[PDB]
Amino acid sequence: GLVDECWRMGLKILPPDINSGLYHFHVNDDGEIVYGIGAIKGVGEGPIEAIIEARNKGGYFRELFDLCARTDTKKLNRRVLEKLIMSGAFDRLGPHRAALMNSLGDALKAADQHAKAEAIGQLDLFGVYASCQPWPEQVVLDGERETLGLYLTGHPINQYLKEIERYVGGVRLKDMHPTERGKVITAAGLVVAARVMVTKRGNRIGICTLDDRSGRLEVMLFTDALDKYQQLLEKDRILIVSGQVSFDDFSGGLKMTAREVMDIDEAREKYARGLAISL
Amino acid sequence: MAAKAVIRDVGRVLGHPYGFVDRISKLIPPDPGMTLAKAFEAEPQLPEIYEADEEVKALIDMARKLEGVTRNAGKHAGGVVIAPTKITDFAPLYCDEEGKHPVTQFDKSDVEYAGLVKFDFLGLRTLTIINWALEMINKRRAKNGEPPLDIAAIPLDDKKSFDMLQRSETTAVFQLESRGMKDLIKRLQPDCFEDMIALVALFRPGPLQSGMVDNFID
Amino acid sequence: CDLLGDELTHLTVLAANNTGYQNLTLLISKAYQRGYGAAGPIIDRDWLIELNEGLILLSGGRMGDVGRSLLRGNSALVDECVAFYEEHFPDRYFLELIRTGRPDEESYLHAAVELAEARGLPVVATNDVRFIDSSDFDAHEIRVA
Amino acid sequence: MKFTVEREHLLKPLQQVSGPLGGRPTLPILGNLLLQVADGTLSLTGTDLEMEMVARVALVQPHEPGATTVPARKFFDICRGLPEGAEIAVQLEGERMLVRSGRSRFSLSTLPAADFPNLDDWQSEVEFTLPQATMKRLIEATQFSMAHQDVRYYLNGMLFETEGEELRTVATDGHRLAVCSMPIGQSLPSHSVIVPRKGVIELMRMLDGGDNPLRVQIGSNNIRAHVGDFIFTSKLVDGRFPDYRRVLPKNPDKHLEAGCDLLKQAFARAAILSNEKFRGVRLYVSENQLKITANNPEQEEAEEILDVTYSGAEMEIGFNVSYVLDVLNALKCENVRMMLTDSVSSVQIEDAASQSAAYVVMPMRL
Amino acid sequence: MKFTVEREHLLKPLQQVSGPLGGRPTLPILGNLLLQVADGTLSLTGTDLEMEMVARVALVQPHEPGATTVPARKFFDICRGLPEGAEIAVQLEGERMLVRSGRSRFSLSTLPAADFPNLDDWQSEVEFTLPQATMKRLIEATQFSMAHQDVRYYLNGMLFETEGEELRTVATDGHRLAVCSMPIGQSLPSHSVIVPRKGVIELMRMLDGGDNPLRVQIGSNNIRAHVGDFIFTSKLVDGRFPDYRRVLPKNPDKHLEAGCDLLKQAFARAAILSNEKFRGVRLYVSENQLKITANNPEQEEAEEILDVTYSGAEMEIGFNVSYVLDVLNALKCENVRMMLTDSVSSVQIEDAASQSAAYVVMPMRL
Amino acid sequence: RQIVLDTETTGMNQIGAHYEGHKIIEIGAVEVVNRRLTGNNFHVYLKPDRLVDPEAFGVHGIADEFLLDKPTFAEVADEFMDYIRGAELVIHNAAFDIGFMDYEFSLLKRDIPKTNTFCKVTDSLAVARKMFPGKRNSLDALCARYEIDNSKRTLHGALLDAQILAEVYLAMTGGQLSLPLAQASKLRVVFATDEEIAAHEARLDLVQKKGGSCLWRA
Repeated sequence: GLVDECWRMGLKILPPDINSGLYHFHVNDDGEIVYGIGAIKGVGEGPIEAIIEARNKGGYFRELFDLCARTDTKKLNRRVLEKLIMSGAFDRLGPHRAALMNSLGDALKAADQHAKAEAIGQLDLFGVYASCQPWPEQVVLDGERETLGLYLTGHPINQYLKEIERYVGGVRLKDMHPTERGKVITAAGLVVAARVMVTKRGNRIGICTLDDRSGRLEVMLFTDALDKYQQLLEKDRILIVSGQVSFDDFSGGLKMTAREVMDIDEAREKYARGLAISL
Repeated sequence: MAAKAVIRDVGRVLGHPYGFVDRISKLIPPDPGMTLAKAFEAEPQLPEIYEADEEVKALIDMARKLEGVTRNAGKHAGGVVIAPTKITDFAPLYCDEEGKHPVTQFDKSDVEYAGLVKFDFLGLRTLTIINWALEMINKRRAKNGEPPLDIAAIPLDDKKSFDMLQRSETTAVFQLESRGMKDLIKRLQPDCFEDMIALVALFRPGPLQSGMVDNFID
Repeated sequence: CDLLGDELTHLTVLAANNTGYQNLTLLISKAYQRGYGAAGPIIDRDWLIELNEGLILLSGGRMGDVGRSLLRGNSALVDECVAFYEEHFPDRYFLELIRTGRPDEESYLHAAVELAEARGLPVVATNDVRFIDSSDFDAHEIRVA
Repeated sequence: MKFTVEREHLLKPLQQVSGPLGGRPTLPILGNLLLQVADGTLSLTGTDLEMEMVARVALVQPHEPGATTVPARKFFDICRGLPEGAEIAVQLEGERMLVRSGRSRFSLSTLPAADFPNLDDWQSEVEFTLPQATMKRLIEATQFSMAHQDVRYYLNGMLFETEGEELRTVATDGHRLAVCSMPIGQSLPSHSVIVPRKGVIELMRMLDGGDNPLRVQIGSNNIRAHVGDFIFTSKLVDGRFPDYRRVLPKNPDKHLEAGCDLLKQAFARAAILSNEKFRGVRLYVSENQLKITANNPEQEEAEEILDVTYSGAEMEIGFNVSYVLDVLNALKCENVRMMLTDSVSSVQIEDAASQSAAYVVMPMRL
Repeated sequence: MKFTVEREHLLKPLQQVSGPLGGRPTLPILGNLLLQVADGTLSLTGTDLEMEMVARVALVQPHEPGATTVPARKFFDICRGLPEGAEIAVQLEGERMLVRSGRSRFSLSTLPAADFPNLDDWQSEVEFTLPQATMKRLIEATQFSMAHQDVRYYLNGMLFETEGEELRTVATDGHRLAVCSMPIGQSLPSHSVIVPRKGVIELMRMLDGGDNPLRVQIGSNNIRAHVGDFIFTSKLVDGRFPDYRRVLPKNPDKHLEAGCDLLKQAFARAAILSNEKFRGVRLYVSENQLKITANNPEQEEAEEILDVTYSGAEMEIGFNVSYVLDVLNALKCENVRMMLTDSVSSVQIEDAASQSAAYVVMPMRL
Repeated sequence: RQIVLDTETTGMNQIGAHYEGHKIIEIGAVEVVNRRLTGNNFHVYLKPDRLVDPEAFGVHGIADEFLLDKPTFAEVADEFMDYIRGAELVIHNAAFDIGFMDYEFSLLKRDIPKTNTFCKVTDSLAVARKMFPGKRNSLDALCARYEIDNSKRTLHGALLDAQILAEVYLAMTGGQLSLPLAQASKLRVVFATDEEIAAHEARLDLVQKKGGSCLWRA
């Protein structure tokens, strides 16, 4: 909710950065905002402090390798490193994300070999778009949501539909017009979908996301058509619908269901679009 | 034993798997003060499954006997109390598993009625917000040598403030984040502090469904 | 107590006046400050030595120190246990007597009545009540569980 | 299908072929045996995709061809349990196999021969023959240095180097090394092949240490071993084994001997008071005197004094004691010779009088 | 504080004392031994706080009183490890124990004797001595039927009951039951005590079966065994072992006799095709014939037919084959006699020659 | 003598009377004597009087047109009654089947009382729930638990389940039996002292003056 508000108000807003980042969300002078570290789901508390501590003792980290040497694998685990890339923590340095994911292990090995040269090991016999442009936008932003919670640069289709819409979701639904169950118009910006089962049959599946930048849910008990409505529902960069809404009894998820579907073209029917040019 | 909890707990002790019982408890309305009498009036499927299902009947008959009953001490305390002498002059203690976090064995209402003055614990993190925002404002000091900022020293007629408010941009504005409340703000276009004092008192089922809000605005 | 090791017994503790009330308040605090396990907080029997005046003691019945020792049939252990209350709580320590149709109650009762006459000690009967009506037993069982 | 056999002909094959089989593998049919009667011959084939064991036993009475497959483990236990000298008559009828002996009668569920993965017949590349007892030595002297679960997958196994008139074995996990070199007495082709941990376990298992020659066929990606009419074949993995000539200490100038069993009993004892995690010990050596010390978190200490033959400079070096105890136990000798270079390089360990077995462990710095 | 003993006087004591230790000793000093030197006697205690072993050996060499507490397993292994004939010299210096042997020296951290918990001296109630052999038969014959983890924690152990000149043991699950009785040759007062399974395991392990008699003391809360100069002490579990005389079949009317070995061989083989978890096998008996049948969920089928001496009525009965093999393994006899009742009752089983052992198992009705 | 049944039907009602407006399609039962199948199976198909429900169709498959010519419950009323009368009725989810059975019985209008009045209906789920608390105790759950396949068997519907349930039932109720086993006399009466009686009087005064009653002094 907060981000949606932020965004509408302005920009930057930025991916996390191991060099610049503080304990929580921080404002550089220009940068309205930079990620707080605690935001990341997977990363431990120990690793967050480790990163900052290493940044303190060293200067800004010069490269991926330089980061890994300064903070040993013991503090910042490979699993930890993987989520940092997925967050976009490294993006500045390793413009090639794919390159950076792969380069971790080899770079870590050297650092450990420095540590080994130092202490307590057994010792050993012997012996031994991708470009300046990063990982693609669509795919990169997909990963970020999984790791952080949200899409960066706004949704894969973030930028308007408003006149139909209200973009408020559950927070709007609480105080609603009285009825059996709220009547609502939803447009889906992005959905990734199948029709699933259970080896018995099973009620599902709609995956609804509500934009502009608001909130998305599994849902959860529906169905109507059997397979025909299900596939219309399906799958990349298209949907507006009419669907009946209730506020779920259980907290932490609501009902937003597709009772009706309309196509991009059908959504373009939406009432009947008019052309507005601003000259 | 709140409505959801008592059903869950009785159902498990009656030996149903989690799935069976949750199919029932999810039909119990959300409300904070939920009781069996309230549940029966809010949800018509409850009367019906009671008469149609012997297991549900056995379960609700038992939930009726245990309705409201106290289960355990609590993840959180109720408040901090100040005695004129040692607390043991008035009550015994309860403490956690390490004998830490000592608490009065009498609750909120009872402990004070037995004569010691109390001070509430408050979880809200709006002052943490203000705190952090003040830190961040006062950093902007050395960046341009500007005096640190005193939220208490702000003028009471500020136009920026009322401009943003008349723009209805009041989500994350404390207590006034409701869509309904923003509906009201939109129509009213509130332009003074008196109106701000009024908002929370107006934004209720009574005031809205008695026309006084509309009278006031008109 | 160190006599029966880890085994917990039941005790009913009354504050008879305000001296007792303050001693009882101290005793409760002391138990919680000591810490405990899944069974909940426990007292040392010998806390009753210093934390003593204004308190009147009930033995706990079959589930008490003396009841459990009686059921074992360790006569020496029984005598040592009561002896403590005869020293520190003369006329202020009571045998609980219970006939609720539960395992060992009548056997204990018969042996406790013999002990009570042999020691000059007093008994009091309770019903160890947990519910209003007999059909509430099932609900109490569920409450405990 | 029908044949009848003498328990004693069937039993050792059954044991050799069953013994590595997990009771319950991940792919069911792998726990069953392929049974083939053709001509006067029973061929047994059981596999785990890594290795395969084939046994033949002579059918002297009337017999009838066909194909079948029964649970390996259970069949072996049944046959092990049978009375001494038992004549067992079994007959396949449809998809039930009936097992008779005397008045015992059995009926087993059956999975088809057709489902069994027929792996490939291949052309032999390098061939040689040897006593069973030499093979067992070669393997025993060396197999304990393989890793368990190291990323360098080619160390769970053994380098074969056949060159000139020699056959040589060496095994390692990156931390300790064992070499064994023995004359095979025939001119061979030049070929190298790494056979797996489980392959070496099973080859050692079937080395009934006696007279019989063992003939082995290595291919490019497969290996097969015949001793008489017991036939073992395993798949190989190919990859990049390390060069033992880079591990070999350069010219160890300093020599240190001591009596082997006294040395070993003393190391077994110092091991008890060593750090639990690394089993690490420190040796201090001086003219005709040896001082071994250890320490642990429990703040215990070990010191050993014994008389050893040592002429040379003092030296400071730490090892994991388990790793040297392993070699001292395998070496069944009187006196041993240790050849050091320095604390940071390989040390060679060997019987002062034989050279057939050689072990090198690289040291530690504590 | 000092004493010197020879390794060979310490070896059998040390072995024996180290047995009871593995308890995941949470209170760390349970992994340690109590050494007390007083007089010319070093006393050892090795204990899990429920049971205890004390041994005295006489000290012929020089000694000085005082006490210490060293870690038991590690101390046992070092001493067992020292070479044959070695004279090992121990000496406490204040808070550290020094272990010397000739020219080697070891310094171990030490926990003080004064901290070591003492279980109380108590008084005996029933007393008897007997040949080791008799105690051996008695334990071996019954121990297998003990529960491991039961709610009735008193069944995790064995009822000892004396009556006339019989000591009579029983151990059970609630499913199977073995009883063993032997002549003891001495008048015995009647007593009842339950000794914990761990106790009986250790007692079993201390019997070498040799010539030293065993002498036992039983008090109210502990039980103690003296063989010569070694002393075992355990606590007892409180009581209330259910009356085995109630469960006994009252004149089992069918008599069924067979060669123990043959019978056991057939059960072992039939067991391979039972349900792995529950081991249920079904029995058909008829005039002088025994037909065994077993089914498992995977449709596999075993059958054994055998010649069995049996006079009585025809009846069918199913049961857990593991439990009956356990008894056949405990029955060290030629032929077994089985006494039956019907398809729904437990059966009584004996050695066809001795009433000394009695076994009764419950049926499963499949 | 022990009687095993499992009836799969023309689908069910989710709420209220699961039998109201619905009818039985197949009766498939096995008769069990001395924990064995004699092989005298009673396997019959009857008149739907309505359409097979989409749910029931997906369960094990079955066409409505197949049960059209087949007789009604009235034609096998006596036949089935005598087959089960005065015997042990072991059912899974007994409330379901019994509900349908008695429903159809009343529809015949033949004075035939409810089967529960002349036959002992015992639920196996209750027993399973006692043995395995909080575990899935469905037919297919227990099937997989004891490694029985009921999915790759040609029999779909009643006869399938009946057979399987019989085997499961016997297994659970066999399983291995167990041995196991499982006033006068003189006595002092401390009477309150005069000082204690004074404290008592003062304490009752407090009760009475503050509360307006004291039953001890009534």
